[PDB]
Amino acid sequence: ELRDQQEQVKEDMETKCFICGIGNDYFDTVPHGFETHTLQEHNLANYLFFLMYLINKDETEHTGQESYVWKMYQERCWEFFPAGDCFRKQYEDQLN
Amino acid sequence: ELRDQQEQVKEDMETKCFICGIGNDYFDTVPHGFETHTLQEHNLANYL
Amino acid sequence: YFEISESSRTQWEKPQVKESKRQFIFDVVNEGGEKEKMELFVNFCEDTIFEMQLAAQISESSILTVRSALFALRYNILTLMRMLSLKSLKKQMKKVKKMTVKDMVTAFFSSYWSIFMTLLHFVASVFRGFFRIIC
Amino acid sequence: FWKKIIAYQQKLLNYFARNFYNMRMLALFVAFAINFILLFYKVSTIAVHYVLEESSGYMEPTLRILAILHTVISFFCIIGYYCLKVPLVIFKREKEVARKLEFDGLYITEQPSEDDIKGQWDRLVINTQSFPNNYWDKFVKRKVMDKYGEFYGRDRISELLGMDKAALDFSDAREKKKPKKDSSLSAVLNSIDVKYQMWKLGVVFTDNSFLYLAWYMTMSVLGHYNNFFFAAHLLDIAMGFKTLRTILSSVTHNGKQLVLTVGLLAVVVYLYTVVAFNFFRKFYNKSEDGDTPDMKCDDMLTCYMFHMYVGVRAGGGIGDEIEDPAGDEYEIYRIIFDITFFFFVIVILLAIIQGLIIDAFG
Amino acid sequence: TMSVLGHYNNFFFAAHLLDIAMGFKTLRTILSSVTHNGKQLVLTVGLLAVVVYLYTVVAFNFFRKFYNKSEDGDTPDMKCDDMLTCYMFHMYVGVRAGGGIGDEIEDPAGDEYEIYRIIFDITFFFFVIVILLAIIQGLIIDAFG
Ligand SMILES: Nc1ncnc2c1ncn2[C@@H]1O[C@H](COP(=O)(O)OP(=O)(O)OP(=O)(O)O)[C@@H](O)[C@H]1O
Ligand SMILES: Nc1ncnc2c1ncn2[C@@H]1O[C@H](COP(=O)(O)OP(=O)(O)OP(=O)(O)O)[C@@H](O)[C@H]1O
Ligand SMILES: [Zn+2]
Ligand SMILES: [Zn+2]
Repeated sequence: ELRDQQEQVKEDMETKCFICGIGNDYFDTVPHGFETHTLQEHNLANYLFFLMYLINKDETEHTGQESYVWKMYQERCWEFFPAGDCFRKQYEDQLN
Repeated sequence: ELRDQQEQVKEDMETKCFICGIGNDYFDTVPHGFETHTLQEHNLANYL
Repeated sequence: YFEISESSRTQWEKPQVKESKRQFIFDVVNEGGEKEKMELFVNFCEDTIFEMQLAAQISESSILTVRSALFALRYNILTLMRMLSLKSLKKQMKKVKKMTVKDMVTAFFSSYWSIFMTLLHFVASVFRGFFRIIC
Repeated sequence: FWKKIIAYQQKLLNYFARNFYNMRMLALFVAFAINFILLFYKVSTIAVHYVLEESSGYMEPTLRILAILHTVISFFCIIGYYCLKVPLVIFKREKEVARKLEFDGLYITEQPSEDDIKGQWDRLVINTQSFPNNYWDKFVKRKVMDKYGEFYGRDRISELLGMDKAALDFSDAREKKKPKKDSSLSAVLNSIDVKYQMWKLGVVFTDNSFLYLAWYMTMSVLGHYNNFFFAAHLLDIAMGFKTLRTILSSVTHNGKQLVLTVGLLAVVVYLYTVVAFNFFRKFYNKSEDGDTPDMKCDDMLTCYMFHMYVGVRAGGGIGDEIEDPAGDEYEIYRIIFDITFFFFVIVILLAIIQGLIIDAFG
Repeated sequence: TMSVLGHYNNFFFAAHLLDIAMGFKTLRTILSSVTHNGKQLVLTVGLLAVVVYLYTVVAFNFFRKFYNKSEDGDTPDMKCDDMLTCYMFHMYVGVRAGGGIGDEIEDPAGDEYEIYRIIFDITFFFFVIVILLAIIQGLIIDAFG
């Protein structure tokens, strides 16, 4: 069971996107769709570097989005994280 | 098989609502959605 | 869109952060609460940021077997190429041009037998090189 | 005068390629025949002589005839493989070499990592004139020149792949027709790209199936020196049948875990041996005669070997073999020792190894 | 036919107790489990017979002094002087024994071939008893399952 759980973790990580939770099938319509989604669009490293960038930046210079996210994180609410939706889902009709 | 049935009972109880039978995914769109559905809306204690 | 520092990229690529990310991904996927998934991710982000800031302070204030195998191939195949480079096969073939089907078939077989002996010499040389490597 | 010898060689080449499988079938049948005859091979009695025993009396010449036939059929099998499947392997390897050379420039822009035998050995073939010998695309050289030469130097790429420039211009310009000399021995021999043949022989030697068929032939040859060497040819069924192939591949499927678990078992039995060598040594006498005491745990290596062999094979554990502790001051300690040995070594770790192999097969 | 032969010999009526194996569904499935994977079960038994044959071939050539099986010194009973006898002994007494062939054949301590015979016995135990027999048993059991 322990080995199966490790294998299931790896399979879930290769087939699911960690942030939005959408399936890789919805992204793999284009070649390397899931890889592009996990590298360019939703990336854990990018989110961590975003947090570092907001920590390092001065309050007065935050943009609108940066100030929104900063207040959201100060009050410890995680609505800004995409939940089941992405850019493609948001603009599906216009983009495609 | 007996142990698996006990585990399946517990998993079904944590993932399904007993009264309406709708999946927890349909409720978990909001945070704590399934918990709110199982406590405020559909609760065995409340029915009793 | 924002700016990512190259130093931040290097400290992310440092092995310690890689191990920490292994542990965090395993923990979250195996047992991390779905309602607490984002909370745990933000906590791990803060911990990793502090680990990066600590790693910065701390930091700034086989092939020989492939070599042997290639040499074995080169030497053992050049050994067979020496057979053609001697150029003395022409005098022998002067005799074969006038003799019969059985002997031409015999030479046909002899060529492949020589190839197989070349392969045996090659594999023996590979083994010997491996003994020298391990010793 | 050679147009006949090439035709006859082609006929033999095609015959061997056509009947490669049937010869491999016949070799296995002969392998069963030799080993069935070898099943009536007794000792006769200084040196001991091994003689075939039978009532018919015609088994002995048959054993020589079958051995010679097997040795010939094996050689014919290697020949047939070289006729049939070697060209496919060469065509493939030559195709991926061109793919890497052109699309991502694995010998111009970026160099092989030097830890792969294939990339290092494929450097030789690009210089050879007789390139895509099997591959269809004969102008991969032209494509790489047009797509990389301006960046890396036209003449330098030309020397790296061994091209020539005057030939293209001459062929595009006016030319004449002149009958050739087929008798030219020097020209005929020099046309053979010895470097390309060197590369191809290297590829064939590195091929796994050719190595298997060479090992088969080696055992067939050694069978003449010793007839019992023909028993190794009964392992060919394990390759022929799919289920036996899967059974063998089950062991190698989890090789890393299987090695690690065996190492863990060897460490655990080593810790148990270390405890025994320090505390429980009087219980390891293994001689019935009182005059000569045979101690299996006076020496560290001897005690470890005994624990590895007689303790692991025994179903109950080490306590089934070593002497009973009743009445001794260390009774409870040795009871715990034996019980823990039985639980950890026999019950758990061996079961882990067996489960690894069985569930890999599954 | 068994009913008729029971009159010639009364013990022939014991074969009629196999009719319950047809009457009851679970016993029918248990019997059908063997025939369910018949090809694989035959092939694996052949592989086992080949492996034990290779081990017997090695033993007949190198380790023969260890196969004496007589307590009385006057009459030495050798089970591996003959190829067929050694193979039969390895098939029977070696396969049935849980530990392996080394549980039955004589101890190698102090002999020049000590390490070789230790490896021989350990490999026999691992490949034959631990793996192949487990493969056969698993085939039958999981066919039933
Ligand atoms: N939001 C996400 N951010 C990053 N990777 C994600 C995300 N969602 C899913 N993934 C997947 O998780 C995996 C993370 O990358 P990956 O584990 O391959 O790199 P790594 O951490 O260097 O480890 P390794 O290369 O050794 O597997 C990828 O398969 C990627 O597709
Ligand atoms: N209609 C329902 N009413 C109540 N709980 C429901 C209902 N449908 C599903 N559930 C789920 O069944 C479980 C019942 O609560 P839970 O078993 O946690 O409390 P408990 O009876 O005190 O036992 P314990 O806390 O020891 O598990 C919860 O996980 C709840 O989400
Ligand atoms: Zn995503
Ligand atoms: Zn409900």
